[PDB]
Amino acid sequence: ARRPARCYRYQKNKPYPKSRYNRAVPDSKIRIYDLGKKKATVDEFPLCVHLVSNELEQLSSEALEAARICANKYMTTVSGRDAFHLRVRVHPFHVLRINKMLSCAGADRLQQGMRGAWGKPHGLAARVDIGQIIFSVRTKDSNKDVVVEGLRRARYKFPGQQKIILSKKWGFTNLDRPEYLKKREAGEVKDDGAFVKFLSKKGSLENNIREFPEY
Amino acid sequence: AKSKNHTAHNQTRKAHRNGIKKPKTYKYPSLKGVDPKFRRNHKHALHGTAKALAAAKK
Amino acid sequence: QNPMRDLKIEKLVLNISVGESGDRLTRASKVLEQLSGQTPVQSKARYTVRTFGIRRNEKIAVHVTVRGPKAEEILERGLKVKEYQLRDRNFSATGNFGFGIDEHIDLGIKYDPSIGIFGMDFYVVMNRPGARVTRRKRCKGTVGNSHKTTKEDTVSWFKQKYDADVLDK
Amino acid sequence: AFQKDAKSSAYSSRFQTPFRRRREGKTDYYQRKRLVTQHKAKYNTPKYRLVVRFTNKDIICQIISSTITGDVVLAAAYSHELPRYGITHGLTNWAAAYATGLLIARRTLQKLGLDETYKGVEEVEGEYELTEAVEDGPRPFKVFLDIGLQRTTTGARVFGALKGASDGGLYVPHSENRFPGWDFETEEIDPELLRSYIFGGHVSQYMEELADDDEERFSELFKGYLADDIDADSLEDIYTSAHEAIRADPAFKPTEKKFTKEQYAAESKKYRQTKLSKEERAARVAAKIAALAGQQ
Amino acid sequence: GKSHGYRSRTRYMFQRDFRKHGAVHLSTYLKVYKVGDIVDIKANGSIQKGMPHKFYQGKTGVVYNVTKSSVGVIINKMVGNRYLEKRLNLRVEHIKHSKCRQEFLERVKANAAKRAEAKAQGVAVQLKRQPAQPRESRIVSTEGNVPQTLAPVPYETFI
RNA sequence: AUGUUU
RNA sequence: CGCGGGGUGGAGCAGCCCGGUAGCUCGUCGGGCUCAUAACCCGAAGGUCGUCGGUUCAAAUCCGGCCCCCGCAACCA
RNA sequence: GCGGAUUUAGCUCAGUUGGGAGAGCGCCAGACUGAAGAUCUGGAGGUCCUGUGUUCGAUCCACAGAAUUCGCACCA
RNA sequence: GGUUGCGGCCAUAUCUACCAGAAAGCACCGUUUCCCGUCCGAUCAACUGUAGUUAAGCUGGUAAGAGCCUGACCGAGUAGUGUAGUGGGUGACCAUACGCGAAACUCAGGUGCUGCAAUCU
RNA sequence: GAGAACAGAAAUCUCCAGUAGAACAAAAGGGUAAAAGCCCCCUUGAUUUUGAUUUUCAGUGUGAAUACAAACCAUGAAAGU
RNA sequence: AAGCUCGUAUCAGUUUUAUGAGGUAAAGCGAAUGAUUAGAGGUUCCGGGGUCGAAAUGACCUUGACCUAUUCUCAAACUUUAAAUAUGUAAGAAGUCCUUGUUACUUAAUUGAACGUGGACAUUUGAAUGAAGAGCUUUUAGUGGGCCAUUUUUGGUAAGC
Ligand SMILES: [K+]
Ligand SMILES: [Mg+2]
Ligand SMILES: [Mg+2]
Ligand SMILES: [Mg+2]
Ligand SMILES: [Mg+2]
Ligand SMILES: [Mg+2]
Ligand SMILES: [Mg+2]
Ligand SMILES: [Mg+2]
Ligand SMILES: [Mg+2]
Ligand SMILES: [Mg+2]
Ligand SMILES: [Mg+2]
Ligand SMILES: [Mg+2]
Ligand SMILES: [Mg+2]
Ligand SMILES: [Mg+2]
Ligand SMILES: [Mg+2]
Ligand SMILES: [Mg+2]
Ligand SMILES: [Mg+2]
Ligand SMILES: [Mg+2]
Repeated sequence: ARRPARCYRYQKNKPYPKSRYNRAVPDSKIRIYDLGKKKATVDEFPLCVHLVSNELEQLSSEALEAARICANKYMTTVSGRDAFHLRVRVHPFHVLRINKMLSCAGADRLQQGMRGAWGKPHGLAARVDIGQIIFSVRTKDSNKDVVVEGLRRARYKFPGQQKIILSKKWGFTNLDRPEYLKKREAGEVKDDGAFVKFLSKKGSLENNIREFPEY
Repeated sequence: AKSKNHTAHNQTRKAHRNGIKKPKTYKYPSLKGVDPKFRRNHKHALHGTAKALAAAKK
Repeated sequence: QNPMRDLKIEKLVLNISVGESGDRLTRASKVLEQLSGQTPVQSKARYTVRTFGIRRNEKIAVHVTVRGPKAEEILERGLKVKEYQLRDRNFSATGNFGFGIDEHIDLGIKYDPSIGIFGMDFYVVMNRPGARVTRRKRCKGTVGNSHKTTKEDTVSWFKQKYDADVLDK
Repeated sequence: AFQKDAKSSAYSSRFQTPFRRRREGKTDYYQRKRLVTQHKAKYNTPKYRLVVRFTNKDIICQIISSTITGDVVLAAAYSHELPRYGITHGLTNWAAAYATGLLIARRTLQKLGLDETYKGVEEVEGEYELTEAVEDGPRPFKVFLDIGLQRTTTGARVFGALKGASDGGLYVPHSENRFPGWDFETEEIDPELLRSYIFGGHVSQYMEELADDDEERFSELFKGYLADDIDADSLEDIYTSAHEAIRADPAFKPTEKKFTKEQYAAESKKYRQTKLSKEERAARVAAKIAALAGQQ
Repeated sequence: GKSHGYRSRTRYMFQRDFRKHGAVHLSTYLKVYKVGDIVDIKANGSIQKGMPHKFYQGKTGVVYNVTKSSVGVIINKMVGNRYLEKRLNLRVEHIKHSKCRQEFLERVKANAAKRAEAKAQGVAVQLKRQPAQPRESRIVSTEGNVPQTLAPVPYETFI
């Protein structure tokens, strides 16, 4: 049986990741963090919408997986499996512990109470700060309402307050849309994968000629 | 019955009631750990200086 | 127009790795001692892995390093066993090259059943003058790029000298 | 470059460079620490090293002390000064090393006012003996031998220079088991073989052996000897006369310095590329960029 | 159980100042320490002999003894409600000359010079340092510096 | 001395 | 700690109690006999005497150590 | 839940000193028998309880987890 | 100003790829009787300075070079943080007041300096 | 990484790159590259005397350690250690 | 508690100035270690399979891995960097400067080291603020179950734990 999330909502402990000193951590419930058209080019998906935390708390991996499934299912069924790229941008690296106190009354007889109460690994949780992005989803500007509603649906699976924020950046880049447009018209942006590479005014001129024939 | 194990509570207050005392600097400090070769020769140098300063009163 | 970028044999190492440390090892030692004209050195095994009965420090191999005209002559004698033709794969990227022969008796002294028959490994390390820069104790340096030995230069030198040829890529 | 040249950014960032003179492969700092570090209870006493370096065609013999700002040379002696004392060939051999040690010893003792006292071994016989302190007088000037990175072998020219500086009157602590003639089979050194090496006996023996063997090699090596009319049997008296001249006047006449340092610098400044300015670098970059009117 | 060894909890304290590992430079050994010199203790983790205890890392004391490779340093350790004299035998790689008194010595020399020049030129000394004083009046011009009016900015997300 | 069954 | 005793082919073993020289039975391998096994017969293999050091014309045996096992006895830091 | 334990061809097991996986009972094949059982000869038989890790390798030197058990689980 | 020997600080000195180097120096380079050390005079030892060469080492220069270093109202008075309130908020946390104040980032610049002795077109 | 008969992924030989990603008895941390690692040579400073000092601390003991002194030694060419 | 020696005077749970030390908060991961998401270029010697290839990797297809440049997110027992608070030392007469006596120590050496003799410098004798004074000693009581609040913080779902 899984303890309710309220028992692990807050960042009461120091980060306790899987390490040389844990070696016994269960598998995260969320294993997929990039879904939708994760191969789409940066030009294909200009609009970005973030589901952002407004609280310093811990989100369980179960909550992250449930919210990812909810948002992906909504966006896929309403707009299409390939109309968006959803990225979960928090990872459940903090291990939660449980001190298993016996049921089956008489436990006090075969129980030491709070002696040696250090718990065993119980689950995973992502430690989110105020203003930290939880979900990002890039799509076309025409898909704004569908993406915002998918994120609003996923919000119900999380403890605490989350805000839907429309990003002023182009897709998953760190450039504001006017600046990305300016750089693309200047020809200093080249598709690498689903992301891009930017031409720098540093490094070997031979490399900056081979890459980026903006000259 | 378990009890308290340790605390430094009230310890600084106790120590400051009679205050932390600087260790009363002296001129001519002790030569305790000083190199015994230096000390052996220093004794002879001082005996000679004493003899000279005594003889210098003529 | 190259004053002293003249490829030359730095050394020739003859090697016979016997799988055992028995009398066969001593026999191989005397084999590659007689043609080299120098006392060879036994090489201890470093592990005890499998299939060879080798153990840590068993003295399973024996090798000898030859330089100068003696190395040039042993090389020119081991090349006819290969008919003065070698594989391009035999040429290392650092400008060295090697080949293996079997039945060492086909040169010099005959079978001599007391000594028996052995195969041998020839490796030729090639360099230019100034390789002392990399080996000397004081002010140890690194040979410059233009001066480094390459396979594209060693193959050309190996067909210039010995009037030999190389094989497919 | 290759996947093994042009090391990566993290490697370059975390690489700790050795001391410059360790990169250059010139200073063994492990040995230099023990040579230079003074007993702290002396508080100023410089520890003097007799530094002996062998280049090609020259021997460096310096007496050096260390400071925070850098090493300070007390007296220097070079093998290219033996022509002034009557040695013009084999300026890097064992006998030349001995002569340079004798010269540095005599010159340093003269600089310190200890040339009359501590004459040293004037009548050299090749015997192992250190400069002894005189009664009711200043102690001998003590220096410690600094080979640098040269190996410690029995018969090395660096220990020949050591022996020369010891005979010259400098207190240089040393044992005899590294001199030529030391009998590694026993506890004793051959003083006649040491004296032979001091006076170039091995070189002269080679000269006569090569004369009684192939004469082309004796014409190639010792070409300057034949062209100066120096018989092999003259080497011993050449080195004796050199030792006597060194003891006569170890006063370091410097070279006459034609074409003085100002014109030296002016001449060397023509064959010297100057660094470009940032505007010149920018112009070169702009030229390489604009050369692609299209793309080449 | 608990563990309080000699070098317990020194993991970072006794480390080698990243990209400054290896051999100690020769100036450390060329330094000269006399009885009475004021030294700061900073252990060199690469020299395991003559090493101070972790308590004395960052402590400043007075040299009372000078030996072949080490100096005796006097530290005043606070134990209980008073100070006890501690005599450490530290190798010279673990100590440096303190600049806690170079400013004082330079002020001493400048004060002697000022006193001499004063009793030679007139009557004024002013030899005591003074704390940073309140600023004096000043006239601030607007020629080329007409005041620009700022206002608080509205909120935005820029994320 | 032991040697089953069809 | 003391006093004794013992350790031998794969196994049990005689051999020792004053070197002439390592054996007995089973087990194991082969053949014979039998219609076929067993017993039996003829073969063949298996140790150099728990491990060191010493005396001795030449020691499993004598002599003293070390290890292991057993029996009795002993016990102030 | 605490203290012990043992997991290896189908079954019982030997293991393994940083090698290399073996012996019986099974199974298959071939002998002997009129044939069956018995008996003989052979041959295959495991991805060494699991994942990862130290390692030249290493079921075996090694880490945690499992499976099957035992013992304990008391004073009220 | 170059070069050597010894150095100080130990990358502004390192790394990669090219180019240049007059004089001297350094260097590679030549030899194996002797001392010495090697499987191998490759290293190390010795001898010659003679037979040759700047090919390499080395030095310097070049590179919208990697790294490193310096600085900045660049980011940022941001993050963090000492002190305060019968401040806010269910809480998680947050705002404000009096102070201290980063790191990443961005940009610009730079790419050894120097001590002693000797030597050199 | 590139090469050499058997010889392959693992044998031995060769070159190149290689800031330590190895090793240093053991736990972990620190430290170390012409070394503190590996190999070789010689050795007994793992010695004698009795003090001082640091940690734990009452500034007691014990353990461990530091720097000297007075000897005798080891090693190295030597400084030194 | 008893006092004692002094009181031109000493110092301080404080600041300032100068000079150190630290590895927490933050930060970082296209920086080492360890985690970790994704796509993209190569490596066919990619592990190779399939597929042909009469066959080779020979072409592909492909999954895999490596390598390269990027990308999302992290660490009490990671880290280049790195605070705030806290913390060591100094801010003078037991000081600074000048000359020269002792020594068996030290130096090649009256070289130095240490300790002195003699000579010079009191308005601010060398920051601020305060100082029912400072220093010193003896001897004894009780106590040696603690608990609470803010902040830092560990175990625990949590607790008036
Ligand atoms: K919510
Ligand atoms: Mg907690
Ligand atoms: Mg109860
Ligand atoms: Mg309680
Ligand atoms: Mg209590
Ligand atoms: Mg040395
Ligand atoms: Mg530090
Ligand atoms: Mg019937
Ligand atoms: Mg040679
Ligand atoms: Mg040489
Ligand atoms: Mg050139
Ligand atoms: Mg750059
Ligand atoms: Mg209050
Ligand atoms: Mg060494
Ligand atoms: Mg202890
Ligand atoms: Mg810490
Ligand atoms: Mg943090
Ligand atoms: Mg009580």
